[PDB]
Amino acid sequence: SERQQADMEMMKDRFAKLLLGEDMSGGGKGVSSALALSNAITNLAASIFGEQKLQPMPQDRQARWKKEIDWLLSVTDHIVEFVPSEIMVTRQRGDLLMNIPALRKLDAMLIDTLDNFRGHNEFWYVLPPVKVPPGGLSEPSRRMLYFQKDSVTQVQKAAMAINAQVLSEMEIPESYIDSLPKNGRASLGDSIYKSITEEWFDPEQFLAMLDMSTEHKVLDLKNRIEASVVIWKRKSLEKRELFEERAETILVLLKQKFPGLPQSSLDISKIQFNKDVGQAVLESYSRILESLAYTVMSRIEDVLYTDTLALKQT
Amino acid sequence: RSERQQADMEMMKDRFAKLLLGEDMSGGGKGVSSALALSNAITNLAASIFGEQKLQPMPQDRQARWKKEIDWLLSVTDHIVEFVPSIMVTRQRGDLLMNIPALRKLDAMLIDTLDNFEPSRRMLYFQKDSVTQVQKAAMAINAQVLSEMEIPESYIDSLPKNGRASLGDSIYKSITEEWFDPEQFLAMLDMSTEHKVLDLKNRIEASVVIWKRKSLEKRELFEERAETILVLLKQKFPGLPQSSLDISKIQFNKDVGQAVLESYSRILESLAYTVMSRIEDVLYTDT
Repeated sequence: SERQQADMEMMKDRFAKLLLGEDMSGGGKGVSSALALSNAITNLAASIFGEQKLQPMPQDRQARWKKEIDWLLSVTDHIVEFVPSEIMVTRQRGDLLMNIPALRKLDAMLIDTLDNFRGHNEFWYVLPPVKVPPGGLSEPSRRMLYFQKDSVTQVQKAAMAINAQVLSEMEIPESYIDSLPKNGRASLGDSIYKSITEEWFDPEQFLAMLDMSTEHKVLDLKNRIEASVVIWKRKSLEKRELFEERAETILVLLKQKFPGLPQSSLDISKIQFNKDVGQAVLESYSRILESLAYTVMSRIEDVLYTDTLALKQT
Repeated sequence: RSERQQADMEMMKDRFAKLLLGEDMSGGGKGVSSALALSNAITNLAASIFGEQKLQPMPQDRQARWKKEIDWLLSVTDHIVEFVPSIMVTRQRGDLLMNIPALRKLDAMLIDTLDNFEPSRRMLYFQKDSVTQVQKAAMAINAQVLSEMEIPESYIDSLPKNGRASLGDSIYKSITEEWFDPEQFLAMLDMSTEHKVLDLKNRIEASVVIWKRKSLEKRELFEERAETILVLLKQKFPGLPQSSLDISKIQFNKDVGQAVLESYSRILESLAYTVMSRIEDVLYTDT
């Protein structure tokens, strides 16, 4: 009963913070339910997985993750539209009907991968540098890590696609719009603008000419590009349509080249303003799974690389 | 117990999860505040459990649902908290600390009164007394919480030019009289229908807001007289529906604690009133 009351109280605790909009003073100076849920999902990931060293994830930790995510996603079971079939039947909303199970499957793939850290990990830490045995890893460990890396590579890519898709369906706040420069030229700057409006264009060649050396330089570029697209989409026609398309092409290259880039000013604006509870759960859950899969991928990459140095050293 | 513990955890998740949508099941957040959603859910739970209410015990199955679902609707208030000296401590907010326990008590007395169904007459008399205690105690809490809730701008924008315009010339002339007795005031008016009583309350509550937002001595007297009349109406007509200022405050309130307090106290007042009224029928049918 005590362990039982404690369980009920835990659920009550979680749903109260949500219903309060995070405002524990009571008087709803809080956030919307949609933002509360968005925040809760990202908070839970930070609590379960932390900053992520590659480490064992014991079964009890997998259990907290599973149930707490269950609680947070369960609202989506109640998000409904009516569809013809002659009758009108209630059906889960079309943007969640397959997306939610698709996300839960990526989640399970990720956990199943992290579960394989329960064995003998031959690497250790002293970002903390990772080391492997002087001879390098044993072959069974090397093969496990490659498989694990393949698995999280898959999750990262599928969750990034779901994330990008949901953000594309979320409304742009008037607050973002009023902040926009007057011009695509004004948001890009004169040098970048000239390049993107060139008669002949290769987005790979466009980016090689740029200083992309820091995470902050890339995010800056992304922010200017996204602004210019909003500016152009609201505004020659043939030619506006071309620059828009080239911009969207660069935005797609950035996601591939830089999967761990922070969220853009537009992303954050959409999230803060969004009142749609389904999209909030979609956006936050996909982002969380993409981000964890990316971090795990990179960390495994760190170990396999230093293993490559050791086999050359030995 | 394992499967029985699983079933309740699931049922409670469902109700909570549903409330996050603020009654907008399309999921677009088109939706009401969590405070109003919680207010309504308490209202609709009571109507489902009790409906219109003869004088019998509540079925065991309904008692258990009532208990369970009110436990869950109230639980949010456990987390409404403030910093106070005692060292500093974190404590349940002062308007909830004693009031929520007090209301749960009144709830239990109500259910007990119904459980207890010619010194038939003496029993029945006993029952009216303790349900009368409940009606008045719940009403005091309800009235107190409403006095602490913010008046919406929409209500203010709706207001007449002044207190005379709001009351009508005849009622304004009576309330501003040089001597005044509220009992005698009311005795001259046509109080023969619910709308007539309700329209009076609404007109009087509007004058109070008009006067308070604006001789100073005179307006303060008039305001005070208005208030004594509203106290008399509460006691003469315990079954009176909510005023438009009441309804406006509820629709607009974002405070979760006050929402739960107002709604729970309100359903307990009216439940109490109905059981009182239903006992009065048998006692009159007796006479």
